[PDB]
Amino acid sequence: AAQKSFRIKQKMAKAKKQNRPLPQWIRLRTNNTIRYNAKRRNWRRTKMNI
Amino acid sequence: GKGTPSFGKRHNKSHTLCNRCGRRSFHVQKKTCSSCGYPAAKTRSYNWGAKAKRRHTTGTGRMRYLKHVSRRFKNGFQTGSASK
Amino acid sequence: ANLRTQKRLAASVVGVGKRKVWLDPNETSEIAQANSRNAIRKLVKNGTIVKKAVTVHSKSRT
Amino acid sequence: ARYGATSTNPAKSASARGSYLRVSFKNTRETAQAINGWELTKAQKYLEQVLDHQRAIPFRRFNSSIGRTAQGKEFGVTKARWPAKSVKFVQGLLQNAAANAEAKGLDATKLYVSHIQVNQAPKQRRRTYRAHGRINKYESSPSHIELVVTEKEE
Amino acid sequence: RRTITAADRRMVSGVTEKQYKKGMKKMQQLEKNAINTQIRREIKRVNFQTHYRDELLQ
RNA sequence: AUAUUGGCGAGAGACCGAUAGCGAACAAGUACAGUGAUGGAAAGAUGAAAAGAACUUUGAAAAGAGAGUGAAAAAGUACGUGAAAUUGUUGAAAGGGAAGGGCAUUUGAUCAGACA
RNA sequence: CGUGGAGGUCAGUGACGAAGCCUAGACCGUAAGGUCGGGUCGAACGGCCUCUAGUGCAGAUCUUGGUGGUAGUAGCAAAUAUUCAAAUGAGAACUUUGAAGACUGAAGUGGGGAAAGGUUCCACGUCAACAGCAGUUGGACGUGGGUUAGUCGAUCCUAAGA
RNA sequence: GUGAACAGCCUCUAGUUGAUAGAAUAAUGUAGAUAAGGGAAGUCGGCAAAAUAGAUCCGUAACUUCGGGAUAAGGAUUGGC
RNA sequence: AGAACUGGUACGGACAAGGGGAAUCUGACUGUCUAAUUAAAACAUAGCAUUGCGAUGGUCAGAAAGUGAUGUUGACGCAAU
RNA sequence: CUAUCUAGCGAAACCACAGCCAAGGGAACGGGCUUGGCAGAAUCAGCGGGGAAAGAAGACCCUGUUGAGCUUGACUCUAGU
Ligand SMILES: [Zn+2]
Repeated sequence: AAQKSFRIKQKMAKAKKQNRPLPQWIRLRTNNTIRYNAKRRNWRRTKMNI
Repeated sequence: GKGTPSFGKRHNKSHTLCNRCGRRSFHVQKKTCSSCGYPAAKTRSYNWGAKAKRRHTTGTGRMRYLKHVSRRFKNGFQTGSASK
Repeated sequence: ANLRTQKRLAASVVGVGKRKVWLDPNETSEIAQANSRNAIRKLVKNGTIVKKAVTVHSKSRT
Repeated sequence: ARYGATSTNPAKSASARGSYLRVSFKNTRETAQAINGWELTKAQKYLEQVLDHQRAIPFRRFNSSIGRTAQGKEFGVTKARWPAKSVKFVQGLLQNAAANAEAKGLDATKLYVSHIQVNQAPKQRRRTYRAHGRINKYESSPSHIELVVTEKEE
Repeated sequence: RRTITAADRRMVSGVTEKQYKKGMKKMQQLEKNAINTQIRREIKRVNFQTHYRDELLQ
């Protein structure tokens, strides 16, 4: 919440830096099977249970 | 109501994060994690949870040290300078 | 264009609320470059923005 | 670009196509079937009357439970409607076909619309939330549209 | 007193702007295809209630 | 001497061949659900080579039609072939409160065989 | 009769097109089924004597996946209420501004906060998807910025209790 | 402000003006009202609805654990200047 | 509190706002429960009575213990009906 | 306010094939069979006779050498004392 801990904040920071798309230059590699980011998460759909 | 209302009174956790497995299992009124008794020295595991004994057992992680022992045994646990 | 944030800043500056604020409709182009709050201060004294008057609640019949 | 069965030559005929369009298959089909075999000038004049609510579009197959009207009589039927998204998405391919023709060198005074067909496309899917804690689909019926014009000869 | 943007950062690393657009579109599309599939493949046994009471006896 | 569905390294099979075979051929004990114990998936193939459609034109834009690459776009990243249900267009035919079927023949369509 | 694989054999067919697939086109067989032509397609496949099985589906409120008719139908009807002009834009019942009308009516549709959520805050750009109509708008999408404590709180004390 | 009243009704500060819309006004409906004469005959049953309703003055029974019953019942008044 | 005057006899003018009475069955009352078909005469209640127990104890617990609840207690108490 | 017509959006239950009747016989109450009556595209709003309409491998009854909750002086045992 607002009056939170640090463990929680640190995990939220991680989840923030994870909440980006896939860099387009990944898709140009020579043997690539990665079209998009499937571990994507947003506060509306899926809550992270910490 | 036993349903759609009484899901509304759900805003205080009976669980939070264990410092040894890192998942929301640490019961806090009693202080024991439900997937690895944390204050306890032994990790919770039962031979009816044979799936659970794959999600946590050896090989799951990095194996920082243990990945190298078959490499070290093969060479005879040698030591010292590499070579010329 | 879209002067919602300008209307917000104007209330915040003047003191009054979002509903006693008047932005000139003939000056949208000049209000839109008020991306800041120090510009609103220029506009309030140029008269492009106005602090409308309190609606009246008389007490004479009382 | 493989098109359907056109019994007409490719030299004296131009083409157009729209794919994965978010308009209703059923109402676009009846729209197209209302202009098959026609002249372009008397089709674009008609689809614009539709949107002005004159000269309706007859619903012949996908016509159950809809209502009756008086602009069906020039087609015989009594059930008709005025679908103004089907219309727009068709009217925007007639323009394309006319252009393709005018750049191929075909005279736009005798062009008629020979082949036109609407298909079903993949559904684009959602959820609606029904009673007693259940779910049911709420999805679109997109349409592929495919169009051909050709100039009338002897 | 500024030089840098993400656009100038991604210019050197391959994709330009029109390829960023053309990549985003197909990326989004392949993200939406799987959603259409997941809804289809869940829709049967999403409405399957373990303890539905059926408020009807008489 | 014996044991060994675990670990490390090797060799093989009258085995399965992507709804199979490990739950997992792929960023799988992943995503996701649940307070929690626990539960637990789906999803492989462009082509030899991206040569992944320069350029022209209509369009607000997607996109389209021309062009072009290719051995092949009836391989255009929704890409191997691409079945069926289901559906559109065209063509033929029939059709008074069902349809379909069996015997027999007319009419129409198609095939036959030269017996040169 | 037929299917997956095995041992022999036809010094078997084949990129000059194998297998597969469509074919109210043909032949054989009582029949299971086999053969041929055409179109499609692109790399392996068959006949015969034998071996061997995870070997043949119309069904199981069968399993998984997919698709239909009903159906452009039921229906998107609580919460007093919207309207005019302009600007923007491809496009405006729904965006922005202005004017009007009205509501909450201070036990509020206001102003803050605890749990909880976790960046939803703010800006710039943007509309394929979401907003069960629309959308130039957005708690959406993309990129980024952003939370400053000797005095507020935790920290310290102890309660029920562990 | 009314009023006993943080009730209800109207309004100022502040906030919103959001809920898919347009046209038409058929049956049957949901919600809200009215009704001649009679007045519960309806109906299992006065279910539903209606009537009464506030304040002031008068007057208030049986029974009673003597505390109540009791706003008993039952009447009149109410504005403005 | 009172008096005049006055009005289409209207006036708690909208809002707000008790229907009343005679009797029977039952439970004393206030209260509680069947979250999502039963709110009731059932449960509880105070009040009355009974039973055990003087601590080496009554009732109860625990796998067991240098173990425990009543018990920071002591018959005007604790426990069981 | 809906229903109704229109722009847009747009599901579900259910479904052997299906959908005009009478009598007959029949698993004893046919949409289909047999004999007759009859029969003309496509259809809109309503309706609630029917489709022994849909929902739910009857819940009552019975059988099972299937069980469970509960009681007791049932059989066999047991903590404790
Ligand atoms: Zn743990």
